[PDB]
Amino acid sequence: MATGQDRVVALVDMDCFFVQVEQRQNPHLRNKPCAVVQYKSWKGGGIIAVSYEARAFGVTRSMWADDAKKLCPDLLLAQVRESRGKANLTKYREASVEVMEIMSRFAVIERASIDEAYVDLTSAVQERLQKLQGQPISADLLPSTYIEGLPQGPTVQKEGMRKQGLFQWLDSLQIDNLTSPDLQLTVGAVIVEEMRAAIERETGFQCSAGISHNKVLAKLACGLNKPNRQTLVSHGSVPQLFSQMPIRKIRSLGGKLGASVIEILGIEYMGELTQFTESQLQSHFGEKNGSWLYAMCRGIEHDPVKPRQLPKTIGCSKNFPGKTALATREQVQWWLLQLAQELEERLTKDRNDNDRVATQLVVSIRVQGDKRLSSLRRCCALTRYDAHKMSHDAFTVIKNCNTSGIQTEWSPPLTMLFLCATKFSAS
DNA sequence: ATATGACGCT
DNA sequence: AGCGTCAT
Ligand SMILES: Nc1ccn([C@H]2C[C@H](O)[C@@H](COP(=O)(O)NP(=O)(O)OP(=O)(O)O)O2)c(=O)n1
Ligand SMILES: [Mg+2]
Ligand SMILES: [Mg+2]
Repeated sequence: MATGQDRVVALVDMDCFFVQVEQRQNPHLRNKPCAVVQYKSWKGGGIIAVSYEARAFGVTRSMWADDAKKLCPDLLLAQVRESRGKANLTKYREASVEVMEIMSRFAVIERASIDEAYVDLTSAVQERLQKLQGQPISADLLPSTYIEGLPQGPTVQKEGMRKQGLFQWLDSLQIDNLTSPDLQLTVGAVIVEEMRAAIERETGFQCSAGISHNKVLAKLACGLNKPNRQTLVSHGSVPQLFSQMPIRKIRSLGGKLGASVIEILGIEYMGELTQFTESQLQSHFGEKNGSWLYAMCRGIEHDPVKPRQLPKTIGCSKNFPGKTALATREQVQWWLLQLAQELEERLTKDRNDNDRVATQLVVSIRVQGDKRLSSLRRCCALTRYDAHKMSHDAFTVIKNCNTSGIQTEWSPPLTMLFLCATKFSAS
């Protein structure tokens, strides 16, 4: 066993991100139950982000604003900007950039969503460990850090607990030895406190972090103490932590695979996987998955933090649910044009900022009926950032999908259009 | 009826 | 190349 204690990895995720972006801009919304919403026309718009004050009333994502007002009569709402007849997320992308640029200053980051990134702090920890000369680590360096699983053994409020675990941890801490993994996580954590102070100081956004030995544990830990707090999950904390951790809560196990592990194995919790041999697990779920479950239920995972702060694709989509589905060749050309146009603006920007060009265009459509996300995908060359050309070509490579013998109509009505630029390349 | 992005498998 | 899974 290489006790997967070779790296220090952190995941930083912003608290109710879209809400914070709106609240920084409109101070009236601060410290109040509020949500960000998309498309006012239908039931007040669907909710995409909720403040913690509003979560306390039960408001969630996937909820009509109308319905959320019932749980929470005083809920304030901000709408997503809308442009060319669709949601426009530029404000959130720009806020995201602010945050990525700051984290990038500390370390090598992997952009994992619009509001989170992974950081590999192995080197910064090592470096910081040479320049602190065996000087102890004070609790005052860790003003927002929880140590998962402490306190234990021999104040009933939350900050009281926080501190006692932190004190126990630190008093435990094995400081004259620099190869200690726990000490490294600690130093990593001091670093992420700094990171997190820089982010708030420079953008006014609060976030949470997890600090551990790998991406999966870091991500899990991030959630344990949201909002505005960070959590160190040490290797030794894993058996107790996983012993009642529902399987679905681990990254990549929230879907069918996780369900099949539960069903086939007849278990509920991560820790229960330890009782199987790697071979048994590979027989059930394949070589890479068995291997991966066998390691992961023991807290070990080697997926690296990828040095990638820029998306691999840029894309645009719109659903036409139910009656609104597109059923004329005019509707299809016109929305393709609407989408091509945003994509053109986002591409030109991208090229200026990041010295690269996309080279392939991916057209996706959904049809009325077909089960889920995409029904059909077709590719063509992306050679000019021209919305009219991208539109034209996108149509070209999907027109044959139209079963309508009549020239004007489109059948079946399309319930989704998606354009995506991909295959980027230095420029 | 609530816009996006990464990546594996064939 | 085109489809399927998993995620925010
Ligand atoms: N299904 C989803 C999930 C998130 N998002 C957007 C809005 C979120 O504010 C933002 C960040 O995602 P998120 O981390 O899952 N949630 P959020 O940051 O809002 O709240 P917490 O992380 O504090 O729980 O992505 C979305 O548009 N659709
Ligand atoms: Mg978040
Ligand atoms: Mg997130």
